[PDB]
Amino acid sequence: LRAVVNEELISTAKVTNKKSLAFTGGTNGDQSKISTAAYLRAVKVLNNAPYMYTAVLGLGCYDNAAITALGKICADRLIDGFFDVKPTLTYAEALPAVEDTGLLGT
Amino acid sequence: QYSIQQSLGNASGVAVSPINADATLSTGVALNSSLWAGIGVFARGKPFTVLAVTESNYEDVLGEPLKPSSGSQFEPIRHVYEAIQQTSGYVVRAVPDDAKFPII
Repeated sequence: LRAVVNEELISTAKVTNKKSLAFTGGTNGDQSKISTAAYLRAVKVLNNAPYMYTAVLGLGCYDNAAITALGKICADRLIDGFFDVKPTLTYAEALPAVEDTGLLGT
Repeated sequence: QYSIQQSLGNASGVAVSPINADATLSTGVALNSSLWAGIGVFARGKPFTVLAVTESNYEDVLGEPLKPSSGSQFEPIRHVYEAIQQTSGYVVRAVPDDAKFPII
């Protein structure tokens, strides 16, 4: 729990005995459709984490922008990176997707 | 751990350059027991003036060794390198007539 207080009226405020007040309205949206902005924001959060780690994991993103941002993190901190391509692709379609990731090069 | 830069600027930090697939590291030492002299042709150097070369200066002074594919232009630098492992010396550079230097 966290609380927020209004400074105008707390000079004269009262509290009474209440029982079993239940929270309502808290929902999780459709999580199968998440924009790339959320992934980029969370990658930016991960970059400035004050903790120390020695590996970066894809964890099933399958988004090219997020993958290349994670690769930039790996090249910045000098650590290892383990990324994955979509497993539902066939053998013939897997090869172009690697170039589509944008990590190929030097 | 935190971010690591590739090159230094003006801020205070430690930087590591990217890994180089091919390069050579050379160590030098100075000694002046005896002094030698000679004449050669090199990539760069002030012509017709006496130049003093040590083990740590024979690359900056003089210059990068000339490729053997050019032919008959590489022997002097190899001779200087062989002779400089003991003591330093003096070299005078000779240049052909059709040589020019830039100016703006």
